[PDB]
Amino acid sequence: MSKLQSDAVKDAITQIVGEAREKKRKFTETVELQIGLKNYDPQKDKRFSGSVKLPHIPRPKMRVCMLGDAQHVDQAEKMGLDYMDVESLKKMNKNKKLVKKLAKKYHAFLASEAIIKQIPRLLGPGLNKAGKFPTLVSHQESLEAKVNETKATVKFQLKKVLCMGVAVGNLSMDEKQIQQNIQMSVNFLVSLLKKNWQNVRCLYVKSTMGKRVRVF
Amino acid sequence: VRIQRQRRILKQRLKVPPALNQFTRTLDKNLATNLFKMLLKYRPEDKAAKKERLLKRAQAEAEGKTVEAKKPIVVKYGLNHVTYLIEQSKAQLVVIAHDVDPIELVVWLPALCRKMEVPYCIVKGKARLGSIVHKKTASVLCLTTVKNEDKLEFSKILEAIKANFNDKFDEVRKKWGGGVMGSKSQAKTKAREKLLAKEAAQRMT
Amino acid sequence: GTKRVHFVRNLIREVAGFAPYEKRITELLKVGKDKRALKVAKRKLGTHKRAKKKREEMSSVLRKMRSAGGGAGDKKK
Amino acid sequence: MGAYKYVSELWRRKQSDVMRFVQRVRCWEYRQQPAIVRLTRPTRPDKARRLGYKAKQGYVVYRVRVRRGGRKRPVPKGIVYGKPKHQGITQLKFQRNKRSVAEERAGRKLGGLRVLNSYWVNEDSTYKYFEIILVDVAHSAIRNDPRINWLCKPVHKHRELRGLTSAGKKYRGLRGKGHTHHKARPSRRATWKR
RNA sequence: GCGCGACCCCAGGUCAGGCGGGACUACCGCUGAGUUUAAGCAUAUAAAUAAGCGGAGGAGAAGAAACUUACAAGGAUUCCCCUAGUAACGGCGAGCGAACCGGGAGCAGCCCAGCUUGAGAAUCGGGCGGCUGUGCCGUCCGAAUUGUAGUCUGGAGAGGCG
RNA sequence: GCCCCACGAGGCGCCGUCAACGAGUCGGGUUGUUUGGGAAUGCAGCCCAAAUCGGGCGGUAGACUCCGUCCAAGGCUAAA
RNA sequence: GUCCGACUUUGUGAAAUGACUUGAGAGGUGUAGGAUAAGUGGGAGCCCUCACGGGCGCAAGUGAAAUACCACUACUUUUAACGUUAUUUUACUUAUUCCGUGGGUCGGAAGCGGGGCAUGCCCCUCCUUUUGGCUCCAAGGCCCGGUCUUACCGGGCCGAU
Repeated sequence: MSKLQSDAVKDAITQIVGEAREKKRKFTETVELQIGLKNYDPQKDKRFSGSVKLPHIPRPKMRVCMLGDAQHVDQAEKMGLDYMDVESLKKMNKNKKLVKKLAKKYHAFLASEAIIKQIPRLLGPGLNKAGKFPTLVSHQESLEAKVNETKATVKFQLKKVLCMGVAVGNLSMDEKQIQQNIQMSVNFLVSLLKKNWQNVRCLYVKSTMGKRVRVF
Repeated sequence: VRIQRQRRILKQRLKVPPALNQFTRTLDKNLATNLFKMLLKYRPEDKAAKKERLLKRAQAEAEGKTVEAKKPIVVKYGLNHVTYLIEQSKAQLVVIAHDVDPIELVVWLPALCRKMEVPYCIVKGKARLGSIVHKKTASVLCLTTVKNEDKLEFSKILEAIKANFNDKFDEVRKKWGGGVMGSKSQAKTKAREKLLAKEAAQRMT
Repeated sequence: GTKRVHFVRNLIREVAGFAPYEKRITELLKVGKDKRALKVAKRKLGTHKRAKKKREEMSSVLRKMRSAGGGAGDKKK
Repeated sequence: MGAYKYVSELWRRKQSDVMRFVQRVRCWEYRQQPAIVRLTRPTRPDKARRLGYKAKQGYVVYRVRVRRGGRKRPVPKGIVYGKPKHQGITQLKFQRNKRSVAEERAGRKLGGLRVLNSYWVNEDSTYKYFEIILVDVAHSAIRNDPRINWLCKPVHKHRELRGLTSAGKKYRGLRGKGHTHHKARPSRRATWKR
């Protein structure tokens, strides 16, 4: 009945449903899951037609998020400030193998000698660090602080779905709705000229256990 | 004679818009006649009657020195006058003619009343309404006020329209045109009868 | 039932708004009929396909006249 | 105002609703009837009054029937002697609008009355229909009404045939007001193309 | 049936009155050639002229901006001066081809429709009587609420207060 | 020279709520005619077809953003 | 001029057959990998329950990516809804069109005859009829009559559904 109840085509408001107090009803989870935002973007396969950015979300996710970082020297010291488990360049082989339990991936410039070995493997879940998805910087401490706080990566997918975390279900409703709204602004800014009729064509909010409801 | 007969028939044949054919579903004869009995009191002045009244008032006020007459209560009539009363919500009930040669004129009248949620009624006979006013076409007449004595039976009239249209807005023809044609009805009966005989005989034997 | 899907009054508000937007755009950018044909593709394509084609039919105009004429009556007050 | 506002709004939408329904039936009746039908009621009471209507004796509304189509230039299959740039019968169009043509033809028959203005009351596919305002000069009520006493004036005698009517202005290029319209204003023959 | 009023539509050698034709110099519309010119000739030129047709007056048309402009903005309409023999258009050939501004002449401004007489069609025609009569008054029929009388007309205006 | 037409109606000053502003017309396409008017000068036929915090105009077609300028689709009116 | 098409003209709808909104389904087809690894948010939890314990991740294996769960989502492919929209075919009476008249005897039902069909209970679901016939006359006074108001005078109805 979860599928049946919701009407996709009608345009609900952000306050009423989706990123709201209503989300808490869909939340039964033992852990705080991140709730994510979907958008159906008229778009093409190409990178430049892609909607890609990293924005910093105004209000926190209130989540510690594990990035996978293997680094060396002073970069490794900086890593420890905002990440659970400091790793050396030797240890990156575990991530390379199969293990990919991380929201987004970051490496240092210093580390980049070693990272080239891993590079086919990391690409597949799309978690991979890139200069394209700025996660390679000398300012290692500053960036690790930001991602932990609630800096997110935005990347267009293979079937033109767009994504970013927009809260955890546990947060108050006021926090959740503004976190949705920042993404929408970024989508319009980044969007290519070539794209036709409304870049946010559809916007859905979901929970993993719950159903989705369209919000505009 | 040729054109006048065709006009009613052709109303059926062409698809009739949502505003029309809400008409033709008219107030009952019993309801209509008792309405007119209330209006017997309220009847507007004749040419002679108005002129006569001026002489009476002029004499009374000048010589007698009496303060002015009581406020007159009559039906208000004429298109532009009555429609304004619907907007202001002064009119309690308006009685609308079924007829009227520019049909564009009179489609607005129940439409506006329904929109503003003022009760209205459609009665047959533009002439019948006109007789009361002692003129020609009234088209519409209405009661903005009623006497306390008339008030009880006036309630029945208000109920009357929502006792033939206590309904949502039936917007008649979906696509339909026709209404049944004399030749076609006879043809249809013959065709139906042949089909029915065949169908029945397959089941039977 | 359907035509979009689900509700009456909620649906009407959106659909009622869409039609004069299209009318103003066509008038103020000339052309008319053939520019509408291009325009429909560059539109949402649910209500809009049916609604735009309806403008070149009737649209639903007696209903429109009651609202617009009533609003015109409130443009005198 | 009242229904005046509603009927105006209906008549915008020729192809739709009450406007199509009622008038489609009525134009079929008009074909059966002659090209002279005097009527005592205005079809459009809104646009009667926006072209000058006082209901009062001497005022009449009348229906005119003038065909749809192009132009007819006499002697086809015996076609004109001249260079082929002026060879054409149906290619050519009148430069009069048909609103004015209705006035000229109506005024020809009703020479004892004078055209004020005219308006459109639809068409079929081979006839175009107009209702024309004519108001007597010879009746007393017009003279003793100060809002229409200008008509009585001998200058306005047969003004339709001289194209000084509302319809006659529009086809004469007096539709505009300034530049571009400039070669129409007080006459096309004003400078006389010197 | 007969439907008082009336509705809708006919008829009077009908009551009081009105139209045609002329003039057509000049004027206002309509409609419309070719000779000619291009040394030929069709596009073009002649010409939005001649012929054809209708209609008024002593003048007529026009007429108070859905204008011109691009300014410390001009300001209904007409005609003259100028722009102009020019922008433009044109087998870019022959030729064709005006306006805006500027100056002068003359000057003049307005009412209906679209917000309410609703304490009442207050309005109007006709007959009739009287009258000092392009009219006025009484009286009676009739016209007209599918709207007369009307504030008000975009420069505005309706309310209110003084 | 006789009635003063005034306590009416309108005008002026100030204040409010409004501002009703004319459709097969606008506008456009196409065709013919006409224009110096040139991706259409005016005009007409046919075809399509509006809106009223709106509309039209702005001498090169078009979208975009501005700015400026009037208020049609009713009507009268001397003089030069 | 003629021919041909489109549009107005033009009202009514059948079903075929293209297609669009949504809504609901059977499924999910690129190398190795059995295969839903088609691709997405999301992901240490989803679900039944909880002494406990399981489906699927967790693991196993491959590789660019690994699999739970709730929407959803190309592509293979289909169905109700309101109809929407487009091709053609086909049919009705109101536009238009043709023709018939000093608009005549139309149509439908039933009177009255009577027949054929299974003629059966009449036989409806049907077919002929329905005041005139050889016989160069003739058919006109809506007719005599019957009947009622109505003294006669004079008027109706019927005769002739």
